[PDB]
Amino acid sequence: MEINIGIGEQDRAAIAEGLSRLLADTYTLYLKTHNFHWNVTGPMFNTLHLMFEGQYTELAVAVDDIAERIRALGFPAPGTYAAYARLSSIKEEEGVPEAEEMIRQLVQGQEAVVRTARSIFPLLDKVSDEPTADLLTQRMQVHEKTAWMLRSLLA
Amino acid sequence: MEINIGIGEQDRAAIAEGLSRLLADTYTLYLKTHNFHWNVTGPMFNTLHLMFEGQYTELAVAVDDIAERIRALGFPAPGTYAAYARLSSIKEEEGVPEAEEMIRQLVQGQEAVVRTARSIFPLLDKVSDEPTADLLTQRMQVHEKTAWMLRSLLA
Amino acid sequence: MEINIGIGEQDRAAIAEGLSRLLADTYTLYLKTHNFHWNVTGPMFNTLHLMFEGQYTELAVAVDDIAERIRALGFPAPGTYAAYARLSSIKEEEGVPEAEEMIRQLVQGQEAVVRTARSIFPLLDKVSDEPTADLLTQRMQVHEKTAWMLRSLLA
Amino acid sequence: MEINIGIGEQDRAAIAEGLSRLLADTYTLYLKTHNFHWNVTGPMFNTLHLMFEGQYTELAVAVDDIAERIRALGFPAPGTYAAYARLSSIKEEEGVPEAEEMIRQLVQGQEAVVRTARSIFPLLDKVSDEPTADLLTQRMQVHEKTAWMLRSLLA
Amino acid sequence: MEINIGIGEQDRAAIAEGLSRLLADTYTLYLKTHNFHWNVTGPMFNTLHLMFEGQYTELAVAVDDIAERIRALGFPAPGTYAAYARLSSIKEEEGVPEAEEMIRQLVQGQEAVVRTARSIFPLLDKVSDEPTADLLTQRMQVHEKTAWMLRSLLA
Amino acid sequence: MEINIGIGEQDRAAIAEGLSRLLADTYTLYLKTHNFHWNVTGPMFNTLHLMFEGQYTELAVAVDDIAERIRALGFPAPGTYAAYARLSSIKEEEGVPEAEEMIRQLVQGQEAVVRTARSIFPLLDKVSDEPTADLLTQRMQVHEKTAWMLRSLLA
Amino acid sequence: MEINIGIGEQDRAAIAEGLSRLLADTYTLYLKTHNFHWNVTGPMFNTLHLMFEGQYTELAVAVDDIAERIRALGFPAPGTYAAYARLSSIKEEEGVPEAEEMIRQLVQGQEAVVRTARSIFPLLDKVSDEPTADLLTQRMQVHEKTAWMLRSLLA
Amino acid sequence: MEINIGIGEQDRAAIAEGLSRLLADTYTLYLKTHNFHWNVTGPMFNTLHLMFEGQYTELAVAVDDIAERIRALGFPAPGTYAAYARLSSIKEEEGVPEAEEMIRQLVQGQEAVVRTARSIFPLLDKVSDEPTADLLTQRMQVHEKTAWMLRSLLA
Amino acid sequence: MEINIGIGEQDRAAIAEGLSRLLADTYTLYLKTHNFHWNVTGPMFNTLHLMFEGQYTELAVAVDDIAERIRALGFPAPGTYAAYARLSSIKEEEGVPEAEEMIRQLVQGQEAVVRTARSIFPLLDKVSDEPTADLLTQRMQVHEKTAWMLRSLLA
Amino acid sequence: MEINIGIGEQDRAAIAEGLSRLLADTYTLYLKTHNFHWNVTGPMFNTLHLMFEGQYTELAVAVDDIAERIRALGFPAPGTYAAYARLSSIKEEEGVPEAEEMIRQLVQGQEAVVRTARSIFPLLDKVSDEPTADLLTQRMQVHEKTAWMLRSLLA
Amino acid sequence: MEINIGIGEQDRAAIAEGLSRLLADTYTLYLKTHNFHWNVTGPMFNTLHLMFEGQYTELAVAVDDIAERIRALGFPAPGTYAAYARLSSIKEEEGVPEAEEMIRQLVQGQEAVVRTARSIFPLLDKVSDEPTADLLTQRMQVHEKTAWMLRSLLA
Amino acid sequence: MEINIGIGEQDRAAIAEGLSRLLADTYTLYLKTHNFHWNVTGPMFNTLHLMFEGQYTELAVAVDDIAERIRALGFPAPGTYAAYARLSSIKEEEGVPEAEEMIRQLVQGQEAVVRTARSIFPLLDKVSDEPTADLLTQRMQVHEKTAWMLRSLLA
Ligand SMILES: [Fe+2]
Ligand SMILES: [Fe+2]
Ligand SMILES: [Fe+2]
Ligand SMILES: [Fe+2]
Ligand SMILES: [Fe+2]
Ligand SMILES: [Fe+2]
Ligand SMILES: [Fe+2]
Ligand SMILES: [Fe+2]
Ligand SMILES: [Fe+2]
Ligand SMILES: [Fe+2]
Ligand SMILES: [Fe+2]
Ligand SMILES: [Fe+2]
Ligand SMILES: [Fe+2]
Ligand SMILES: [Fe+2]
Ligand SMILES: [Fe+2]
Ligand SMILES: [Fe+2]
Ligand SMILES: [Fe+2]
Ligand SMILES: [Fe+2]
Ligand SMILES: [Fe+2]
Ligand SMILES: [Fe+2]
Ligand SMILES: [Fe+2]
Ligand SMILES: [Fe+2]
Ligand SMILES: [Fe+2]
Ligand SMILES: [Fe+2]
Repeated sequence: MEINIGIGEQDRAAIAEGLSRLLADTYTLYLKTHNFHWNVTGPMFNTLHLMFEGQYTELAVAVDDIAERIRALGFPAPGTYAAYARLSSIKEEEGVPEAEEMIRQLVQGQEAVVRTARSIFPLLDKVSDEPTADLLTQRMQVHEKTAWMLRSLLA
Repeated sequence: MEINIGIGEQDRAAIAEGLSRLLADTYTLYLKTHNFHWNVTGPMFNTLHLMFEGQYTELAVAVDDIAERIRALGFPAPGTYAAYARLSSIKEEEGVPEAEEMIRQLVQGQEAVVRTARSIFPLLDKVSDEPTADLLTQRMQVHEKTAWMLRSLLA
Repeated sequence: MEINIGIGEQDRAAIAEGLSRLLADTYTLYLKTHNFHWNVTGPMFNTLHLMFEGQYTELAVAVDDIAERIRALGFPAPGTYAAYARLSSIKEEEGVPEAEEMIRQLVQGQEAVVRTARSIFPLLDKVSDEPTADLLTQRMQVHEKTAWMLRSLLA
Repeated sequence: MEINIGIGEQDRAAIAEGLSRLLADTYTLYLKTHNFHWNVTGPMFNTLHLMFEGQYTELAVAVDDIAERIRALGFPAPGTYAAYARLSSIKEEEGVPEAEEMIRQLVQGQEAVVRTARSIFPLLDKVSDEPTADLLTQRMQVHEKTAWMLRSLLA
Repeated sequence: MEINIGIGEQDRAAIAEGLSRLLADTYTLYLKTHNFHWNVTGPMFNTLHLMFEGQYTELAVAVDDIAERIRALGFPAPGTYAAYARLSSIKEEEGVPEAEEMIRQLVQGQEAVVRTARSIFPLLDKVSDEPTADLLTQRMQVHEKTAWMLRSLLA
Repeated sequence: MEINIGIGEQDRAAIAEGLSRLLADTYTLYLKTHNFHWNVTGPMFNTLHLMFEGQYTELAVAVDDIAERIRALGFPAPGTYAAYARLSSIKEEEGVPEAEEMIRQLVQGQEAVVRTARSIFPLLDKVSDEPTADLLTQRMQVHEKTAWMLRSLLA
Repeated sequence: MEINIGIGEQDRAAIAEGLSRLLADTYTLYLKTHNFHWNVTGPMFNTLHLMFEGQYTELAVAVDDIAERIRALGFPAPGTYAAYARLSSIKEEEGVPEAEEMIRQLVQGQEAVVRTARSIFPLLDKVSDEPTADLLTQRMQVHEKTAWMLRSLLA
Repeated sequence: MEINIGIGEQDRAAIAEGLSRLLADTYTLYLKTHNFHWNVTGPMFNTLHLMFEGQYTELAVAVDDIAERIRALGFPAPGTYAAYARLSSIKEEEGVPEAEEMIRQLVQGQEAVVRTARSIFPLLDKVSDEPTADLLTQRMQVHEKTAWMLRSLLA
Repeated sequence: MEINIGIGEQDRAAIAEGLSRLLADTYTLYLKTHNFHWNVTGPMFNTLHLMFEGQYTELAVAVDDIAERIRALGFPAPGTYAAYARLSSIKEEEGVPEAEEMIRQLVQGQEAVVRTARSIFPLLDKVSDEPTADLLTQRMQVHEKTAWMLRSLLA
Repeated sequence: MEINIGIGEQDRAAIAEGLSRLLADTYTLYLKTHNFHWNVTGPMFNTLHLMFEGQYTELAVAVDDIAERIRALGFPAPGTYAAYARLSSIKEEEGVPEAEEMIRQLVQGQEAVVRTARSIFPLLDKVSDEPTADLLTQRMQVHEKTAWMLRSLLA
Repeated sequence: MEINIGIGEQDRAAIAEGLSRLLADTYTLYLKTHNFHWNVTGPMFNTLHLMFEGQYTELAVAVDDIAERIRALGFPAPGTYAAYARLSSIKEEEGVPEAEEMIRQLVQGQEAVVRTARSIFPLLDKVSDEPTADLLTQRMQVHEKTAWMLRSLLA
Repeated sequence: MEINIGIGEQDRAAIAEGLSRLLADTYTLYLKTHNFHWNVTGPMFNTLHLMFEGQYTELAVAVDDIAERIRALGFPAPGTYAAYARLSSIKEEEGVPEAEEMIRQLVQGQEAVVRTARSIFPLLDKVSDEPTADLLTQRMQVHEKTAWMLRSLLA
């Protein structure tokens, strides 16, 4: 069926491409958060184990909402290691850093998702894609709150 | 009691008339979805009976939130067959189509409501009615997602 | 597949037409109750806003139960403005009455549905359709209880 | 201790005999629906697996309500394969039919239960046993609704 | 407001008087069951304490339903020691019987309420008050089942 | 089996005597609250119908706690119309007052229970029955708060 | 579609034959337990009515898991009176024994299912079917625990 | 750690200052609503006791959410009597008005919060702080809905 | 309506003034705890953020219980910054202390409420106001427990 | 840091010692009840298995509340076998009594805890430890109620 | 701190390596199932969308459990795209297959995980690691069951 | 009654002897964990207070499951201080260690329970006691997981 929702095929494709970057970033942050949740040690084990669990749990829902916005726009959602490693702007950590370095990396990762989302807005303004604009806003709200919570631990 | 929320009486009346068409479209889609939920038949009965129940259940909430934004703006909310037929841009199915046709009509229904919501955004462009704009957006998200789920069934 | 439930084709169709009128009254009353819920004002707003909410929420379930008794009997359930306006015996209200008058009409509404339900029991005398007799009975109980609670507000 | 509920010993014994048949049909249908729930295959596996799950789950309460009405009437409730195969009128299926045939046998199964319920009302005409009457009524209504939903799959 | 539910004042008043007797019996049984719940002793304390608790909890809702059927019929619901002693046919117990006599007495209690219910049906023959007939049918269901459970303890 | 909880038999029997008055007062107020919940009418019906439901629901628990404290002191708990009419200091209402009068009587009912409770404290202090003293305190808290809400309606 | 789970077809068939016996035994104990739940009488009625309900409720889940392990091994699951009376090794009770004998029959029924499970392990060890061995282990845990609870009543 | 969320320290501090006024208004209205909840009298006591409870409950969540957006922007959140007194624009009531005056003062308090929020948007449009704008918007939607409900009581 | 709960006007008024100080102390501790919840930083952020949230959530309910006991005594509940600044014995904090200092201050705050409540017992014993005495006792228990938990963090 | 809850080191120490006896008694009774829960046999198995489970579950919460009152008083809470064997007045049982002897021992254990509790009120009379006195009273309430339920089984 | 759980360091390392492959396999199947959940289309959309959600939701729990068993054995859990790509034996799917081919791929995926799990048992038997063996068995039970449900759709 | 479950009397007795050591160990660890939950102080108070509560809560269920396996094997379950201090292999701590030492002892406690379980498996393998073997496997899984979480805090 034709898709008649007030955005042309070429603009939908372009929003889908930006959202694909956002998805890869969110999913990469999801796995890293899940990773640090397993692997963190030291006197903050209990608090960071729990904190990270709440974060990756929220991220899993976000991954699903971002992907399904892509589907609503008429495009398949990417979902492989290869696609996400290419599309993602988050630094992957292959070892096991100390707790404070895990915290910093996760702070940076929240800001990376925010940065990716800020890059998509001018496009959304130009085509007046209000639903996608609201989704980006919610993600920034969540990632900027999570950033305050994480960095507060470092003071 | 004087209403002082930063939108003038004339402005609020135009917005209320906009939302009144959204409401009527939403309510008309509600009943059509409820109809098809009762009357669909075929090997897709169980999944369509259920999917349509989820849709009209969500729409019952939406009509109430729309009706009550009208009231917050200071105007009665319409609620009769006569006033919805007048305001509704959706054509009702008086018979019982095949299941594929039901699905096709419900996709068109979602798109009809998205259309009505887009027509109201300029009204707000002047007056700084952020709450109504968010409501229009939330409705576009829901209907654009439901469009995807419905049409995916055709493929 | 043939229907073999101890009721013949001609009878099932007659009972279906009966319930189609009960459906139409229940739904029209549902919409009016939901209407008054939005638009009532005065010192009884909170109590009436809440009472009418409870009422239309119950009626939404009743319409579904009535529609699906129709399908059980082997006939389509009606569900459009035009079909309900034809079949309905409910006094439509297009304006916004004072609170006391909303209560009064809502009382008459309950008694209208009771009346429609009573109009159907003779079709079940010779036929012995106990399920429909129980459905009719339950609606009478609910609508007569609601009539008491509403008219008590006037006294 | 004497049983004094307004029904004579020979009347109760006779209603119990009839409910013993209803129990045996319901239980036989329960087992068969559980059978199909496990063994059905084909593209409708997910919908029928769940649909048959919902039905046998409801029938598990039914068999218990029927048995305990027999105990209320002051007689033992039957509960062995031997007693249920004697009393049952459901055609038992020893193989694994295709999905469409599983559905038809369950449509018949519902109609078989309704038929048994109807054969019991005359016993109650003479004696005024309103509880048992309402039990047959509610069983008739569940099975007739279930039969609508099952046969809607075949069109 | 005129009450217009298909039962005239004179017939409504006769039913109300019948229900007032049923309300008084149910309530006197509620208090007796509550009494025994507190005062029973001996090896069956735990099982009877609990069983009786379940019975009086269900009776507390029944009195409310009966009383409110009387209001629906348009008459006041009795609620004083004086009025219940007058209307009630339950033999009050002023001492503390042994557990087995408590049980036998609560069996008689159940049968007594059934007896009162069985007496009201003729007033309904003439008038066709289907909601009230269903109320009595339910109460007979509950007390007859309860009577099976209670007397089973004595064998 | 002997009771050895730090209170001699005759002191326990005196405490139970007071608690029997408190019980009878609580149950009488329970029934009158239940009565007014059924029978109250006028503009306040919804709010009073509800408020009295919360009150009698609470009192039904209190009745049970008072009765079981009597049991714990080793005495039977009174539970008949005759014992409660004798023990109760609450004047019953055989008619149907206006709503403002219902409120008025229920306010005084709370104070009647507080008065019975206050009379028992000197005995509790004398024999140092801390649990009963705490129970009476809780009832006074509840009844005094309830009086404030009732009488707030009259201003 | 091919089944490739580390167990050859002939070995899976032999596992399915053992589980078909386990299934029939579990379902037979299910019906018997359900029977005794209905029909038991005497001073232990309340405790045995509830204890037997817990058991048959858990057995209903068990028959579903056993059946579906058969399905996962690639064979249809037996589900008729004929198949179960043939595959089952538990003597059914056609009558209504005393409470003490019902308990005894149920202890032995637990041991009967355990005995059938134990006969299957040498096969499971030979072919290394770890999931089925765990399923049998879980059944033995439940049946041996239930045996202890039942026989504890007789002492 | 640096804060890199797309907004420079200077604009963040000014957004923080505007939110501090929003927080002080929200919290002052919270306490006043709590106050009126405790102290309102008259026939509308139940309705407003409950209504004001719902309002201050919601407002307690809102003060948390505003305070934590301030923290996410990198500034401390004010939380003292002195600070909220300096920062709030809401008239404080040192006595106990009549109910109508309580309603009117709370209608104005909604509108004052809405007005403080409208004063903040210019700053956020110039800086594309989408999360804070959504926060301001939700606050407006709630207070404007609350103002409809409250003023509706007066008519 | 007169207040008759066994305590004269003058005594009730002196109790209300004591409870007014208790309320002011509790609300002031409530806001300071909320303040610290928002603004604490350092490696204990997560544990203190959560701990302080549990504390202020509990104090919100205590605020409401203290104020409503004032009302039950027949006096209006104070609730404004002016009243609480006048009545409160708690040292307020206008900056953002280090985590260890926040803890120590919250310990002090617990002890200040205890101190205020201890100051009120002499009056309660002379007049036998048992409910208010139980209230103070519950507050002292809660605050002395919270003090153990807070001060345990310092060790 | 320092403890300023108005009791004074020497008295807190005396009260802690008494609560240490209470804790030891409560915990010894917890284990004994748990022991009888596992080991009881005979016709009362189900009822006492469940009843003893209800009791030890409640005691688990009580040992925690008693221990933490000791901590609130500024002293460590004992918790080893050696300590509890020293502080405890409860008669340890090394075998498996008959059911009736199990009940009798548990009655005696409730009374042992009551007796220990009563020995502590004098340490409090001088000192004004309202929270500890309330804890003793709640424990006495629970154990005296449990004593009634237990000994009711013997009568 | 030393790990003393009855398994030497070298064997723990080797078990951790096998579980790492299981983890990578499980997580790759997680993402693919999640991918097909977003991207599947056609008449089975609703059923497969739901079915795949159930599966990936379960797999998300399994990835956590497998990783935390690796942590209990004393070794870091892998969690990056590069590490899973290296360890995983699952075939990635970079496009959007037809629904029948999605099904067949997920069937194969279940079998691949089962195959990885079977490869680990030999090591588990040399060293008696019961918990890890039980983990492998549970995973095999889940995936073999899922395999049946999936391939049942193809038939 | 004869216990017939495939294990002879001397073997069951030897299993019960091993499970009695396990139980004693589990119970002792339960009390020590509860002890440290009360008495731990320092900046980790909040996180260990909570962590230890989770552990001791789970150990109370384990205590119950191990004891009831002993009962199901036909032997009494030990439950006294004297028997547990004799059967148990865990060092009792009679003081209040520093937090890190509490963690250390709790790690060793988990490993002590594992060690006791390891000593029992050879017997279970010899006689093929599958249920007890699964119970020990679960206990090893829980304690090895807990050992990881505790020692992760030390690092
Ligand atoms: Fe975890
Ligand atoms: Fe999804
Ligand atoms: Fe439905
Ligand atoms: Fe609404
Ligand atoms: Fe609303
Ligand atoms: Fe429906
Ligand atoms: Fe299933
Ligand atoms: Fe049952
Ligand atoms: Fe009780
Ligand atoms: Fe009611
Ligand atoms: Fe009601
Ligand atoms: Fe009770
Ligand atoms: Fe039952
Ligand atoms: Fe199943
Ligand atoms: Fe309140
Ligand atoms: Fe917060
Ligand atoms: Fe937070
Ligand atoms: Fe309140
Ligand atoms: Fe148990
Ligand atoms: Fe605790
Ligand atoms: Fe979805
Ligand atoms: Fe985890
Ligand atoms: Fe605690
Ligand atoms: Fe247990």
